[PDB]
Amino acid sequence: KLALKTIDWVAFGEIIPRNQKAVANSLKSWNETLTSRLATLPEKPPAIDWA
Amino acid sequence: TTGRIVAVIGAVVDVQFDEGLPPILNALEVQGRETRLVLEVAQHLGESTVRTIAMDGTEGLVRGQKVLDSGAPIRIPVGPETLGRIMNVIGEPIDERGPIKTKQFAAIHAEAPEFVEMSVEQEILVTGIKVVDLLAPYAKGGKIGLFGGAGVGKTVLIMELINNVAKAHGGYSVFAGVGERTREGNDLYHEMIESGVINLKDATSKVALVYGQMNEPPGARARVALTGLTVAEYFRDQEGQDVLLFIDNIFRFTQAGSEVSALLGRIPSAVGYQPTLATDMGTMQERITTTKKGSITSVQAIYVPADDLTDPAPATTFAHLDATTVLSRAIAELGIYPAVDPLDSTSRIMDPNIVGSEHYDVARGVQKILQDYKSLQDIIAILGMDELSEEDKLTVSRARKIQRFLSQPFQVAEVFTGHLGKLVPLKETIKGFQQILAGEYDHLPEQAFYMVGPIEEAVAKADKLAEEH
Amino acid sequence: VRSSAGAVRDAGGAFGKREQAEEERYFRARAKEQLAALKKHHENEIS
Amino acid sequence: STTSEQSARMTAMDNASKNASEMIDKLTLTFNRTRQAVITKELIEIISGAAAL
Amino acid sequence: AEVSSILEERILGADTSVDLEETGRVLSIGDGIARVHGLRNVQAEEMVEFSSGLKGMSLNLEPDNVGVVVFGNDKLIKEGDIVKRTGAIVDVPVGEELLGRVVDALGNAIDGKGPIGSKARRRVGLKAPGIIPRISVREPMQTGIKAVDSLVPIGRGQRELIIGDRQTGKTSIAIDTIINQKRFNDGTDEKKKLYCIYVAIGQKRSTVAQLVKRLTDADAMKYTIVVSATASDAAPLQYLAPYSGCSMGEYFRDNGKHALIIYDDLSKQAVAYRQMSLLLRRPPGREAYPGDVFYLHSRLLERAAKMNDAFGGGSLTALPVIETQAGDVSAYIPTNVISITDGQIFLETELFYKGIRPAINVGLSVSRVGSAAQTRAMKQVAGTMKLELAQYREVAAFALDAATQQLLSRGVRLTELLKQGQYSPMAIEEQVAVIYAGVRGYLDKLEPSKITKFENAFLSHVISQHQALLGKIRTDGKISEESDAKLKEIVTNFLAGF
Repeated sequence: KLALKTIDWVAFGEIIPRNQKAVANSLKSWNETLTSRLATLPEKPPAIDWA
Repeated sequence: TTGRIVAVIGAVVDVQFDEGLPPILNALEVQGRETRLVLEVAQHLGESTVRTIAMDGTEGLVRGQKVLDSGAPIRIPVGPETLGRIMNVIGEPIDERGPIKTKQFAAIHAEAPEFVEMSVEQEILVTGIKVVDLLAPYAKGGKIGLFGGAGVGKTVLIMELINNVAKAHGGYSVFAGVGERTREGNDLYHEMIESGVINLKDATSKVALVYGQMNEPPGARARVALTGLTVAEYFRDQEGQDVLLFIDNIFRFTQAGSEVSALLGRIPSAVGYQPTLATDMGTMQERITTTKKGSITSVQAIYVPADDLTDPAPATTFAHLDATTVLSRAIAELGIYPAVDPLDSTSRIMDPNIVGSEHYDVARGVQKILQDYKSLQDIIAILGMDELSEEDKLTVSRARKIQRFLSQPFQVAEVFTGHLGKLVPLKETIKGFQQILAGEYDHLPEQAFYMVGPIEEAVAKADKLAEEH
Repeated sequence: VRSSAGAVRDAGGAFGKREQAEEERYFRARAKEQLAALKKHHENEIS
Repeated sequence: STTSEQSARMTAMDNASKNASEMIDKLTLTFNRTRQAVITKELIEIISGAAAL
Repeated sequence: AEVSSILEERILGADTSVDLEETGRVLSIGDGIARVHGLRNVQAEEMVEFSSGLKGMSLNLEPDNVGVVVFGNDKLIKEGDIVKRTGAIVDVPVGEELLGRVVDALGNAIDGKGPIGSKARRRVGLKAPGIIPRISVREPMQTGIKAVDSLVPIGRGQRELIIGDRQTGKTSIAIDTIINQKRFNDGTDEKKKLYCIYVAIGQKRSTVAQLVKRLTDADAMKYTIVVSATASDAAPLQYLAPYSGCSMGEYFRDNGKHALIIYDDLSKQAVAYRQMSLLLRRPPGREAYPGDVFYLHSRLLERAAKMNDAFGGGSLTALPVIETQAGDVSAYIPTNVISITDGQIFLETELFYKGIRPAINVGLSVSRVGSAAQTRAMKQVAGTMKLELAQYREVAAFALDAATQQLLSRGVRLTELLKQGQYSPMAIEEQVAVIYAGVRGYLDKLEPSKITKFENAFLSHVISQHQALLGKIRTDGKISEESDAKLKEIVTNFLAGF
């Protein structure tokens, strides 16, 4: 299901023109929050004891 | 004689005798207990009743239980067979190694030596600790105190002394743990087994242990000191030999005495202490003495409740000691270990005619410089160091170097510091402090002197600090 | 009730910590200077 | 500058000494109250123990 | 339908046997203390029972009457009542059947959920283990707080003390310790599983309910017992709850397992004991506490031992909680318990409000075990951290040269590193990673207000990308050279990428 391509960040920050850093930092932060959320959620929904 | 429990209140048991009463301080044995419960008579209440303090838990006692009168005070086994063992207040062994097979039993209550038996000779006992040897030197046959609150180094210092003096001491030794953590008792047992003073195979043990730890009811804590003292007294007299006697703490004896006084019907004294505090402590500390027949070197750890040196218990204990080393928390916070306070420690032999004029002058110079430093610290709190007379900065620098140089690494505090223990001969300590005062080191930085042995080690540490600068 | 020497650092209030720091910073500086001089002397005395 | 600085240091030290004096007065009052309270507390403890036998 | 059936199932099995029992008449009942007359063979601190099914303990054996303390309410006992001796010293149920159950000081289920299936009973007043059974403290007790696991470590068999003022975060430390043990209890090896016991003394029932629901949310009642003697429970119950809980933990340590007990507070057991002693007419002492107020605690905290391998190898850690008044550690009960326990953890309100939470005062907090009972990685890193904070605390009161400026910078970075949230204990390897990053000059570039952001993001990144490295550190239990090189490259990459 999930296999996310790895990233280099110091490399990533080399490719933002000064006029575009204001969106690059926001994208970084949004990635951070979403990754923390994904880590928060469990690998599976827990089972149910129907019987 | 046979009597009969008639009341049980806490640790105090009232026993009624139909035949003749037993004298005060006698030991009585309760009949019907799986273990051995021994009560000690403390009062005659009239109407044939006697009040007693139980040397064990009074749980499961029934009004009416028969009691036997041994006819003598608590008699403990004494002799060379107690060495390497452990004991209760009542002398039964608690090392799970079998009965103590002696021919002599000694009662734990005895009169103190009379005035015509006192030795009046003093000679320094070199312990290998810089602060102790310099400012408050000990003495063979003298009673030493180690005051200080909780967490300042009393137990570590006493263990260090056992490591140094006891290991290389020909005579015997005794350790009476009074009302201290049982963890520490086990740790000491195993450390002694490892070192070799306690030999479980041969009959070459050099230490006899007595334990009355803080899980015991007050009756047992108030008497384990007397049990250890009895073992030491026998080794002093019959063996006719030098003895050491370590106690930790001798404040739990007083405190345990205070936990039953209110139930024995006595009005309390100054601060919830028994009215008989000074007399009860004197009748014990007066048997720990170097008579002309033997010689006991007594080291005592004395808890000071809440660092208050004016509390009645330590305040009274002060008068029974030749040397004192008042460990201080304000110095242990600084990291100077042992935290012995150089200005609040004293010794009787600290006179120019007993130690020498060089030793005495060095000690007094150190104390004076430290007191001047204390006086200056008030000014530095307002001016600042930058505004002191160029002579004062010299005093402050010397004082800080001397403050650090009194710190020393013990062989038993390897776990905490990670350093290696150093033993500093007395001449080296005198030389080090005389040089530090004379100014022969006013260029090395302060930290070079922190936790080192002789002064040359401080020079080497400074050299290393400079090289990796 | 009186006052005694070395009481400002016995209370341990604000003045006590302030004085302790005013002392420690100064003597760290002087220790650094003395260590530099010690290194210089070491190097200059090898030969 | 040095003249003005010395004048200002004299004034500042005088004011600091005055403030320390006011604080000493207040703390002496508090100390006396606390000393009396401690005497009373210890004495009442002794009395209660004596009467509770 | 079946509701009444199961109702009958209870009657079907009853207690037919009526025996000839010794008795006594209540001469005088008032304030919770009865003075029975009779009971000529009643033992000391034995359990007796009243005509209404209410229990009590025969504490005073005077020649003319027996002073009994009632384990419950007192309005139902009249004069001329009947007290029957049960012929058994006070004892409580013990066993794994109690895990996950809230029970009162006497081992009665308090949350409904049926009865306790305990097959064994243990006497509350049992002597502590001797000198020979014990063995020096070896394993580490993982608390989950960085500042406790790093600077004031706790072993298994140690007796730490959490001492502070009201509302500084003591129960929070206790709950974090309880919750952290979930990772070990879920695993397979039984040498790490630690069963937790929480004795709640004098706390209002609402607080204990909040605590129990908090443990349930973290799924931590699988292995927790809660012995609640709340404020409305007669003093003879708040006096005895610590001993009941300590017996429930003595069972575990005597059966080769490991237990953790948390008395909370002991300063309220002291008050309950004082009330009992004053209502039995025993003379008061200092601050009105009885003379036997040190004994009360020393006999209780001396049962937290670390048995050697001949006696099972089990252990029982204790974390008593004391409450000082305006930081007056010099008070009576605080000093007693400080001189009883091994370590201490000083929480200070000045640190709580200055932003340092947990408020642990690392300057004064101590732990005798220290070196021992610490994992090798933590031992390696926390040592340098301890030295750095020790140096920082000296020059801190102000705020020039490069060396001391960087010293203050490092000290502050480490300080903001040690902060933490609530009920989020960390695995030891994660703590090692964070402390290593902080102490190896890496964070010295960052601002000190952003260190929390780093800590959090770094944890989230490592827990997923580099789970293998954390597993390596945990399994091998040290920062090997290859592990150190990895840690180095991960931190160097992450710092720039943030």
